Amino acid sequence: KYLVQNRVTGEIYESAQFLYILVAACLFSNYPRETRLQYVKRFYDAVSTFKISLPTPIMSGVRTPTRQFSSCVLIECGDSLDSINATSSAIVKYVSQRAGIGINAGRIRALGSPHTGCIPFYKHFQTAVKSCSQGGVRGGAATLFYPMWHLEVESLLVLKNNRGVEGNRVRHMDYGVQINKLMYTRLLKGEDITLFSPSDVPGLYDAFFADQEEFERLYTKYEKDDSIRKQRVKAVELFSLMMQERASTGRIYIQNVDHCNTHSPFDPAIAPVRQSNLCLEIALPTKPLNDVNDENGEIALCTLSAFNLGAINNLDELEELAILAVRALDALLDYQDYPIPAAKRGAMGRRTLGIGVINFAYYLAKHGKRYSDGSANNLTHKTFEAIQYYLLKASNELAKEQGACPWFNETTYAKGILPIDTYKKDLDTIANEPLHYDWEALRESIKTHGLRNSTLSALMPSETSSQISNATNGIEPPRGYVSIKASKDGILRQVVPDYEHLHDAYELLWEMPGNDGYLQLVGIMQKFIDQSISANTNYDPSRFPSGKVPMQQLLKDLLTAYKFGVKTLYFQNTRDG
Amino acid sequence: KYLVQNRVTGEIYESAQFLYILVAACLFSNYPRETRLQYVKRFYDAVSTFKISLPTPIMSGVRTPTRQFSSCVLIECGDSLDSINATSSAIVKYVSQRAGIGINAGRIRALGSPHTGCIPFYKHFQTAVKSCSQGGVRGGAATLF
Amino acid sequence: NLLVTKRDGSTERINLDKIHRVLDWAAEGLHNVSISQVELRSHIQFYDGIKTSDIHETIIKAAADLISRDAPDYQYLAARLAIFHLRKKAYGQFEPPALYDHVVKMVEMGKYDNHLLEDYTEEEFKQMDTFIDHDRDMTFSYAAVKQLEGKYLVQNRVTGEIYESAQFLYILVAACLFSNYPRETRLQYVKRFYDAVSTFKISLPTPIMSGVRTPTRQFSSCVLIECGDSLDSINATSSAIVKYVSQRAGIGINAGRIRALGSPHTGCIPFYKHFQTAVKSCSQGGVRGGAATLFYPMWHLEVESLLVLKNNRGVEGNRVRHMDYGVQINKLMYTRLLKGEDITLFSPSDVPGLYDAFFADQEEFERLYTKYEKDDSIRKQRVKAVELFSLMMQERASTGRIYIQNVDHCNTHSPFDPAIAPVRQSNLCLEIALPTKPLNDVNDENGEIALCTLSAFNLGAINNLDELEELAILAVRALDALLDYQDYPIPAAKRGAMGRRTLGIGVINFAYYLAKHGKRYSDGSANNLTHKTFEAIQYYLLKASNELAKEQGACPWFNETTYAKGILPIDTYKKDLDTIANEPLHYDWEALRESIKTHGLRNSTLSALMPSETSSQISNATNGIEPPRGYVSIKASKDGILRQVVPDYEHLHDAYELLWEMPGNDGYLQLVGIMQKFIDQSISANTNYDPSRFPSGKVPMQQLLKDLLTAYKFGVKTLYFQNTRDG
Amino acid sequence: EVDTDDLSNFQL
Amino acid sequence: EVDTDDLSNFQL
Repeated sequence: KYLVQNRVTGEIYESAQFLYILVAACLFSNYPRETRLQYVKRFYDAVSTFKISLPTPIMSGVRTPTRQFSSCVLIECGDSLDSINATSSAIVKYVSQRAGIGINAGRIRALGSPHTGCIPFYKHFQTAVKSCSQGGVRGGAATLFYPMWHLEVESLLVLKNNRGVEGNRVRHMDYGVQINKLMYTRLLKGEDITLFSPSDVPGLYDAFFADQEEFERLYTKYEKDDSIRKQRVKAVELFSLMMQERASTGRIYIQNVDHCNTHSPFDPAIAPVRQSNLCLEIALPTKPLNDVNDENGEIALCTLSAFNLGAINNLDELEELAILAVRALDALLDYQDYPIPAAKRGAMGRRTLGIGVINFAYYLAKHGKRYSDGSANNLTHKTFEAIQYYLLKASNELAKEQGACPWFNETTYAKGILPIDTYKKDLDTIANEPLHYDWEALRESIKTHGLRNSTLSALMPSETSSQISNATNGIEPPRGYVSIKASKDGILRQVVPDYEHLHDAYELLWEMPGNDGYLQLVGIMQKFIDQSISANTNYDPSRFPSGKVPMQQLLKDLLTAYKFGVKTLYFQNTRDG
Repeated sequence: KYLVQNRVTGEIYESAQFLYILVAACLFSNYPRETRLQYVKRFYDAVSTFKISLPTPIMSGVRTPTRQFSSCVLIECGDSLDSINATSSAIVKYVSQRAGIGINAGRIRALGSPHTGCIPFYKHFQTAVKSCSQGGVRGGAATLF
Repeated sequence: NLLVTKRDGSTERINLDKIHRVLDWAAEGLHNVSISQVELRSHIQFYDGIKTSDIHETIIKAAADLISRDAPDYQYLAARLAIFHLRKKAYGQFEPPALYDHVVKMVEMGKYDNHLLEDYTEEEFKQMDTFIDHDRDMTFSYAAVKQLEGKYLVQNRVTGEIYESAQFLYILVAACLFSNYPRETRLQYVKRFYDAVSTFKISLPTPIMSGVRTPTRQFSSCVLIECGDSLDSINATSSAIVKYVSQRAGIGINAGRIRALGSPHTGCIPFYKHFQTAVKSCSQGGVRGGAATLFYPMWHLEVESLLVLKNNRGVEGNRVRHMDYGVQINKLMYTRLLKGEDITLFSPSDVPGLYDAFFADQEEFERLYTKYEKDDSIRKQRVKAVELFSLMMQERASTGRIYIQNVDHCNTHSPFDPAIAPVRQSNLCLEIALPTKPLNDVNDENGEIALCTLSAFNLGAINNLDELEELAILAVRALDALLDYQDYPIPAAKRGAMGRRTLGIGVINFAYYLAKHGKRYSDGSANNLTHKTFEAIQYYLLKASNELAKEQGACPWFNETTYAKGILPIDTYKKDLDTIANEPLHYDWEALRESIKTHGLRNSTLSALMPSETSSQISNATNGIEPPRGYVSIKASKDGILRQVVPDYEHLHDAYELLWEMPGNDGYLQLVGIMQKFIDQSISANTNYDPSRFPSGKVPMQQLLKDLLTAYKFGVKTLYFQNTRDG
Repeated sequence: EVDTDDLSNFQL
Repeated sequence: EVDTDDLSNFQL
């Protein structure tokens, strides 16, 4: 899936080194003559020696005649047939390029509103997502988002459930339940959650993302005001429903919408983050569309990359790696084309990057730490301070050189606010590494020249990127020491990096006593990460009485996640046997 | 399904003869003064005495503040995502008015053409046709060609 | 950083070193435990402002999770951490209060019965407090603590708070049972019993341990009721069952007298079904809790319907699935099987004197039986002895719970004159063998309901066999005292209790004992030691009861015992036993014999080998006479998985013969037969089968029947579960 | 299935 | 099944 080759005849035309050199040459094709081959040489080196990974479309496509390299988009749907249509149209265009879709659909008003409600439209978003797939079933995936308090929520949560009626189910997309502090507090205080159709509660939806204080006001008001259509549910019950569908399907996700906005690079009041992408690492602003070509929509896309933490000899290598990485991605932003104008605007407006890590477990193994015991909290803190700093620095001098992104002014960054100012406090109770770099020199430089990029860092999962470098997948610990795939060439086995010297140093996924250590590391990562992290929760049933995972536990980990400021929660894994 | 009535409270506001006279008065509201009430009288008569029938939307709607009276549309789909989308969008707008849909879809190229083919798109036309229905199953019908 | 919510609301800085100090204390003396391992495991779960109770159950559980056979002392680390928590939960500190002060508070709260304060003076308590060693709480294993905390310790069931700690339970159990003794001996007996129990030499049934010292007077765990062939009796039985399962007693119902379908009418099964709803009347959702074993003779006319009562595929009227069954069998029947002949089925009502003789006199049974078979005015039904046995054997096999009672062995080798007070049934788990009389009506003063007053010697806690003398004095006396202490819902119950003062004292930890004397179940290597051990038990027991009769008078109906006639266990045991052991008797059964004839026994029966589950977890002991299935045993709980490693696994792993490594059943059955020689009542004996040890994985009927036969040959009274491994 | 022929050999 | 009683102890 990387090397230029004839798909019919099957002949291969290039070899990996050309792929690398030519990827570099295209991305830097615009640079001044003075620096250009100097930047090309350097990037080629970073990639050929696995310091930096790049997404599959970029690796297979750049240097070929295509100008489409997109792997995931976010589209926000307004509460209108025009927008519903527009969204649907935009989805078709994108899954047709095999993009992964993130659809915010929570604004759509509930069944019975002055009418037939959400589900028939979701189903439509689904056929859209499936329009260029297989036999209409395989390929093209989407994650669709709604608030917890949406009036329809009990129907929505069971959308993936096996035993239902046909109209009851929309089984081939994942879901992201959006949650804020207030709701959790209702759960712990053992109280009620009120369900409202968005259309019936002015200003509530908006505030949900942008301003918790106001949410709390508008919320308590509308609950009281009994001219307004409502429905009350027991916070335990409601959470339990969500937790058990999450458990049984492994794919009902959680977005903490307060954490995505209080600890965001965006001023929530101007450019709120109100959804994620397919795998929950992307957190960026979106605007509904009037029509496929509405010049006032915003579609967010994910421009991705990653540092191989296992290939760096030490943390300061990340400076020139961060220059290379940020620059190459920024160049791609101009190189590629945009099927939809709303896509182009987000890209050009805020030049948003998502650079993350692969090989984290391997790195942890070789610094003799583990996931489960807390033994890594500090090294993690050190490592991600290093990433975020060097990233922001690289983007800063790019703004010096080429101008801040058009809408840099809607960032907290423009206001001198930094990741280190707005992270969740309880983090202090679990790590205590000092910051080693001069966030204040940087702070000032940012305020002065701005950032070329509105966001720089996101921790994505990798599957392909990391196999190519023989590396553990992003932040995940490996399930076992040898991993197997099928292929029509036989079984492909791959042994973990430096297994010989590190077998006892690894903490394989299933030997983690539980989820806390991991979640703490994710929270600590989050401190510096602009966007979000594809974080998992795992459970081995054979570790619990009578083999069943208790709801108490499921909920404690949900809570732990929130406590440490965790933005999203992706898959829940359940071992079997 | 003809007489103007409150759908919540359930009260009925008109009786059949007014429906008829007022249907006639609206449809002929534009005619020259000379012929107008002469045409109105005549049509009212044809309808009140069952010589001419009219479609349900027309009978329930004309004389009320609505301007949508459509009961069926035909849409031809070209062989492109732009058109596929357009068709789909037009279907949504129409089934939302409870129009019956006729979709020509034969131009869409086959599975394997230089790709995933017709059926995934048909399925999409279907959710479209079903977008404003019941529990996503009942109401709004289409025939695809 | 990090904060902590204190016991009520206050909030202090997390004291990391208090925690650590507690663990180091807990880990004191132990081996192969890592304190930091426990810390790393539990610390990572703490969150800013976490409850103090939660810091505790976290570290507790972290330790519990490390319990393994390679690190058995995690069961002690966890125990001690759990013990320390429960102290603070009941006392708001580790240091328990003085006894008197504790008991006083407890009566204020109405959790202890206030006759304790009535029967003892303030320094009578002052004194007992010096008997107490609160340090023994350290000897418990984690599983044991979870048992104590679950079902022994006085606690509020709603709120969940715990009010006592194990040592008080023990001292106060002792104080109540001996509350009546003369001033001279009383605190001397109390001290001694407390010691025997706190150091696990003697175990006691759960009701007794959880109840005695509280205001209740119900402590019964199992009853036997015999049903006559009348609606009055049927009703009475049913009524008595309700009253008893309502106290969570286990029921044993003899129901074989009820006449067959078609008798001059609708027959047994509809009535059984009724006994079942009775047994289930105070249970769960009508399904869970309250168990019964119902008994009938093999030759009962309805027997082919009866044997399949637990079978899955039947019709509704065909099945009574939620009780176990005991098929009653005697020599004659077996002989029919081996001689490949017929068994005749008769309705009891149609064959005068036959039913009676079945239990009391085999010779007469054989006469009345052969007669009635011939006499063909009498309604009968013939069946092939092989077929009939096979049916019984296969239902036993498939359900694991069709049991066998050898009614001849229960009467020729009984402490009761079969002609006066026959034994014609057992209890729920087949270790109890005592006389019963049908009832006219719930309050019929002429019924007899047998109950089980139980205890046990921990064979693993005795340093040698002669310790059993003073243990037997303690045990027999305490049980005898309870007989007077407790109350009786039904008068027929009271009569059996007061008439014959019947005890059932048995053993726990037998396999462990066998392991450490380097013997095994399967090879015969234990036959002699067993013989020696049970001669020691029976002798010391009878001796203890003998001098109690001297002191307080033989039981009212002592005269219906073979004991009164100078007949001893050693006179009437099954002979073939001579062919499998040859230990000489080491004690003077003749001195004893004479003493018994002279002063009698305080108790009509003294010994029965019960299963234990809870008693033995609390002492960390193998369960009664059973060999352990594996080295570590698991249970669920809503606190996680509770693991318990076998006693002295470190030094004994190769010495154990785990259940499934026994080549077959013979060795075990021989040991049970040898036990039976001295046991007054019966033994919950099992048969086990591992299918993966037979061709094509199926256990052959030949084998099932040979073991049945072996059991009988060695005079085995009852046969309880049949276990079948799976996979 | 059973053989009654060896069965009989048994001594009770 | 859930205990809301310890739940509440938690700090968000």
